[PDB]
Amino acid sequence: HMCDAFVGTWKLVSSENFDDYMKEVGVGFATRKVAGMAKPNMIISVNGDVITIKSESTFKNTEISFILGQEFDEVTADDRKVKSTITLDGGVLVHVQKWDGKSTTIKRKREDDKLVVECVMKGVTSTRVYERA
Ligand SMILES: CCCCCC[C@@H]1C(=O)Nc2ccc(Br)cc2[C@H]1C(=O)O
Ligand SMILES: [Br-]
Repeated sequence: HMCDAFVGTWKLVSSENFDDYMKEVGVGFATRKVAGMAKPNMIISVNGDVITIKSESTFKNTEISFILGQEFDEVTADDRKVKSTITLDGGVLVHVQKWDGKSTTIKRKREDDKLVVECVMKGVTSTRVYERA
């Protein structure tokens, strides 16, 4: 019942500073432009201890499945090969990606009727707001 309030189908409704976040992570120009235009649907489900998060857009369809606290391999939408760990911290899903000596954190939280995604790399934050589809 750990993630019940996250489960469902969510659609992107607003983005701020995402291009700059992608620049900080190292995403190249053409990927940034195409990715920045996307309006993904995020589909979150839980089966037992396994959480699955899908992102589906004209840019890319991605999928991760994981157990909280248990590291896994992820290929990101921009094709980084990262080691990821997702935990729950005070009701916030905290997703840390490590690659090439670098780190970025993506936080997902329920706030009112929204699911708010905060992507942070060094001093650059991007906020992406999703609502139920
Ligand atoms: C090239 C983009 C790399 C960073 C993606 C970060 C976030 C994510 O975790 N998944 C995802 C996948 C595709 C696109 Br476009 C945007 C997102 C973001 C979000 O949920 O809105
Ligand atoms: Br996307």
